Amino acid sequence: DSASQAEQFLKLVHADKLTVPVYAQVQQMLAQRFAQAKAPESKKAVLERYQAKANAELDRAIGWDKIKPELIKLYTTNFTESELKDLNAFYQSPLGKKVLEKMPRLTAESAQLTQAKLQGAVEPVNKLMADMDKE
Amino acid sequence: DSASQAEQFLKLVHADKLTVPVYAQVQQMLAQRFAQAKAPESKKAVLERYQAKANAELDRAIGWDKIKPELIKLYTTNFTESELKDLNAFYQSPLGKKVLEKMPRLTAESAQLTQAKLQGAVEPVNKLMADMDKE
Ligand SMILES: [Cl-]
Repeated sequence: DSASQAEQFLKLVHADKLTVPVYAQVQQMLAQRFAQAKAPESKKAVLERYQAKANAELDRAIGWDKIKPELIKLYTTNFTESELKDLNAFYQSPLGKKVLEKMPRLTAESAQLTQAKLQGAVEPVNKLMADMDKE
Repeated sequence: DSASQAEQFLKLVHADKLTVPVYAQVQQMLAQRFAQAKAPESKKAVLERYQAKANAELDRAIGWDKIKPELIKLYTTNFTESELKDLNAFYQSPLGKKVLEKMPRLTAESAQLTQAKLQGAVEPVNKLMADMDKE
């Protein structure tokens, strides 16, 4: 009931994409062990075969069908139904989507920036750290 | 005025506190350097008199007033006034404040749940990679 609300939520925020980075890392991991050994391109089809079987393997451990149920429980346990309705109402919005798509880049744009400002303080700190040592 | 919307936004999302880890952290390596040498208990003052220095050192580089400006710009850059009205309408709500408090634990729990389920495929994948060498 609200569980069909928690579904909605997980669809809407594209929770199933959460594994994308790991699938892709296991693709690379194979490409690695291919480029590592003899690399005859005429044998790309062997890289492709082992890159397909890993997928099925991963779908097995952490496929979205394996994950979803556990995720729903987490949201129901934590949000009321009315509470989920509004998250859906928000995340259905045009603004819902813009946000859902920018926020990453846009907190990684502030992090990446606050990290870069920090840089003008690491030496003067090192100096204060050497100055304490003297006493 | 778009600007007082973004301002309001950052306040609501407590983006000012993003730096908390970076202050405590430096004040965490000093305690560590005040004890990388002989660690007395009447010389507590010298650690503290040198921690007031590395505080205003960061305030020069990563003080709030040193990000806020360059920060509000980004949000107004990437959102219209009306949209900030609505983020603000959201994060003002009691649901906004809750979310803004659970999401970390909550995103961290789902990763913890998936990675667990991941393990159940490290070997099955190991075997695959191996089987690709025997080729
Ligand atoms: Cl909590």
